[PDB]
Amino acid sequence: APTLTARLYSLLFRRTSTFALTIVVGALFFERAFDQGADAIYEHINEGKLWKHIKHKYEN
Amino acid sequence: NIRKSHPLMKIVNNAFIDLPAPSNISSWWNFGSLLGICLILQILTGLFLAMHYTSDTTTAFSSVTHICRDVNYGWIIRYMHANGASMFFICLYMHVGRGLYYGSYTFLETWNIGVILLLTVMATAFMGYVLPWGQMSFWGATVITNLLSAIPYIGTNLVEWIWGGFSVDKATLTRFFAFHFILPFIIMAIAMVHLLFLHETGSNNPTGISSDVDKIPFHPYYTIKDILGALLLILALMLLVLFAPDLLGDPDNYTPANPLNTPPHIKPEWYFLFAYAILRSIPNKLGGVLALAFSILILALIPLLHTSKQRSMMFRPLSQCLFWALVADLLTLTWIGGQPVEHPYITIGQLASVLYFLLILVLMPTAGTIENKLLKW
Amino acid sequence: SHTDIKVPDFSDYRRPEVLDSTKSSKESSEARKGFSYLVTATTTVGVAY
Amino acid sequence: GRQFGHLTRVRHVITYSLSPFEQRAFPHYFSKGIPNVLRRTRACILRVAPPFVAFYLVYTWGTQEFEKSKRKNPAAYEN
Amino acid sequence: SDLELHPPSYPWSHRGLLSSLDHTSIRRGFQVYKQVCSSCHSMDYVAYRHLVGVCYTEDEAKALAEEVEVQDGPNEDGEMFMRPGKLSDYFPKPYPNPEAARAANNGALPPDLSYIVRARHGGEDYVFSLLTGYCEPPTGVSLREGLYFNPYFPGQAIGMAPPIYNEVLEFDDGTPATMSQVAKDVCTFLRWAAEPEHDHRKRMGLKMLLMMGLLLPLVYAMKRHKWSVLKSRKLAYRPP
Ligand code: HEM
Ligand code: HEM
Ligand code: HEM
Ligand SMILES: C[C@@]1(c2ccc(Oc3ccccc3)cc2)OC(=O)N(Nc2ccccc2)C1=O
Repeated sequence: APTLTARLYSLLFRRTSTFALTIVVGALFFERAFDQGADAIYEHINEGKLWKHIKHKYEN
Repeated sequence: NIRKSHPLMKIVNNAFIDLPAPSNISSWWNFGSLLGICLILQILTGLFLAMHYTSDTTTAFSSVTHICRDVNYGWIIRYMHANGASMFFICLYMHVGRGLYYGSYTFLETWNIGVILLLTVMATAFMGYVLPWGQMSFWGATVITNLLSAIPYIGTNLVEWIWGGFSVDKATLTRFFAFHFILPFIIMAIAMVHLLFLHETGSNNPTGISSDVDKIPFHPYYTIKDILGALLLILALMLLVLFAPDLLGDPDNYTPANPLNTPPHIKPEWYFLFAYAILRSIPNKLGGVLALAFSILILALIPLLHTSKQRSMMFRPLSQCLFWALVADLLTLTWIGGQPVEHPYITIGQLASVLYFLLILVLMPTAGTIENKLLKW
Repeated sequence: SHTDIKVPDFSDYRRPEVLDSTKSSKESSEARKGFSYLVTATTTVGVAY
Repeated sequence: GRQFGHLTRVRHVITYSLSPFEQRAFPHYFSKGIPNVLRRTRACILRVAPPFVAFYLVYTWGTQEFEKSKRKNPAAYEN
Repeated sequence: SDLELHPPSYPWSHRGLLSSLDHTSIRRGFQVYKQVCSSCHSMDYVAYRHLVGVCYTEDEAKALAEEVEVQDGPNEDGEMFMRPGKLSDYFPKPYPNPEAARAANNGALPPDLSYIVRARHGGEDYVFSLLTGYCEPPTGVSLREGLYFNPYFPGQAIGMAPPIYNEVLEFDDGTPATMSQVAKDVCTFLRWAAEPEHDHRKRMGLKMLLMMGLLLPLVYAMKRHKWSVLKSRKLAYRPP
């Protein structure tokens, strides 16, 4: 039983190759998860959007 | 491999990596790199705004709105520019204050270059502000330009010359676009010359005492200190852009052109307030503009008035009190410069104006002399 | 006489994984670097964003 | 410019130091920092603060006079 | 003459830090510009497409654009006719050369358009309180001609006839076109006409504080790490 940060260090941080690979792969997900999670926060507090407003007009 | 031999990286290394710097420079020292960031900021956003702005009298105000409504993200770029101009002055002010308090002006050349850099950016921001051809842009352009008319004998041929006509019109908006585009490149060169003269001695520090016995490399230390501080400059800039786009921005520039009608109470941008109050104080055309010029041109007299046997004000209780009285006085000038020329205000405004000069030209130097005596020096 | 030197006590600046003599520090070497590097990775990831 | 190796002459001083990976970056951040800021505050209030309350007092008075003098005014014109 | 009062207190639902607009209220507000304000005030910078995003629908936007006639470009004879109504250039311009608005309204020039932020301190409020606050001209002061009196405005006196409560309506919903309700909507809409970016900006703005709240502590910790070495260094002088 080593620790987490240790595992992370051994497998990914030691080399600048992996270190860099890990962060670019980290940004790809962070951006996607931050945008989503953050939009939903923006929406939940508002709700006088163009969204809910739409619902009213699938017609023409 | 080596940073030291390559004709190019050698400059980089000697400026940002191995430069010996005081172990003790404070947050107050962060502003010079923030002024550099400001200049670059102004340069990038400035440029992208130029890819969409048009310099003709008719479409000027309009093209700017084209940017804020039509051009993708123009609004964010436009606000960063405007709010970047304010930050740039915030930084000039701190930077110049830091030099006064800590005696940094004793580096003659670099301080003198700084004054030039100060006037250059003020010239730059002025031309900039006129660009959208709003009411204040126009009347502000009219006020400031007319200062030159006070100059004896050649005063009027000069304003008309700078106008390219009989008043601020067509010709002026176009030339101001041009000069406003080139000035920041010329500023950039002066700043490199500023940095050159500074490296000749390296940085000063809070104590005013030589740090050659305790120098550290600019690189790991000030590299990160500067990064952290850039992010702070950025937060403060975004807050404005993203929560208070119109806060420092006068509501009257949101209304086009009126060479026929001057707004009831025209109000300078912010960073001109204190100087505007000084100019206004004295009821004289010539003397106002003279007082105005002297109000800024005084920085270059500062070094002759150094009187203390110490460099910094860190160990100088008297000078410290007078320094803040100076700051408090400037803050008063600011308040007053943004107010109508009337009863309580003109008198307050005249007393603050004598105080500014009274404390720089006489109070500070006398404090220095009594601090010396108190110490038996 | 240069043997009267002695490095002063750093106990109150040390990470807890160290702090104890008797224990080698190689054992916390990965974790301590792990944490400090994660911090930068995250930072640059954020700045990347 | 000037380079490490040619700055100045120093004799007899020992500097002991630790690796960053061996120490804390925030040891007693609050335990020692708060007291420290209180102390730097005390050390400078008397010089920094007064000029500003002086401006503050003139700020409130000045505006007060402005309002009462001009607008609010129209005091007596009695006939 | 030189005396005057300032606007009340703003409870808009687009006043706080993060705070969208009630896009339904932006609708109603356009309807107010459409039927009432339009006949006097030019809204030179907005277009039918701009609404597509905000208050209407693709198809709806076309339809509303089609209810007017603009002066379309010349053809072979060197003409100048009229056309159904695009979707690409609002511009119902009530008056040609501005002086025509002066002639009609009598001196007074019906100003600007996409209002607030515009030259009016206290933007939305000033307008809301201007429209919603017409009142009886008190004793001692006449009006050179029955101009029109308004407590707010500069100089309390001048210009525009009180055009709110002539209960024009076409609010679908089932919304009572009352004095206030029609004003709240018109100011709300005018807010969006002056600042269309308003909602994206605060969503970004959110992200800026959220990101800054991550990065600030982190970058700060990076700097302390590297500065550790200096902060805890110890000195000793040992002269002969
Ligand atoms: C419709 C609901 C409507 C609105 C809203 C509106 C707004 C408005 C503002 C905000 C002003 C600004 C006051 C100022 O400049 O400080 C203003 C000014 C004038 N208006 Fe108006 N207006 C609306 C409708 C109409 C209508 C239908 C007319 C014509 C009958 C009209 C006229 C005028 C005139 C004239 C002015 C100028 C006031 C002055 O400076 O003398 N408005 N309006
Ligand atoms: C790269 C050189 C620069 C270029 C090309 C540039 C370009 C422009 C353009 C096209 C405008 C008009 C569009 C608008 O108003 O938004 C403008 C306005 C302005 N710029 Fe610059 N600029 C440059 C450097 C500066 C500098 C050094 C400053 C001073 C910090 C500055 C501060 C301003 C200001 C205050 C305005 C008026 C802003 C407003 O309220 O609209 N810019 N600039
Ligand atoms: C374009 C405007 C300016 C730029 C880009 C600029 C850039 C810099 C930089 C990078 C430093 C290095 C360290 C530090 O941050 O203090 C510095 C130091 C200094 N600058 Fe400027 N500065 C500018 C305006 C000024 C002005 C207006 C003055 C004075 C009128 C000035 C006089 C000095 C002095 C005296 C120092 C000495 C450093 C010290 O004593 O601590 N500079 N500047
Ligand atoms: C932005 C601004 C400006 C910019 C730079 C200036 O340069 C100086 C700043 C401080 C001290 C001296 C000059 C001054 C005004 O440009 C401009 O038109 N104005 N507006 C204005 C309003 C009333 C009187 C005079 C001017 C500015 O504030």
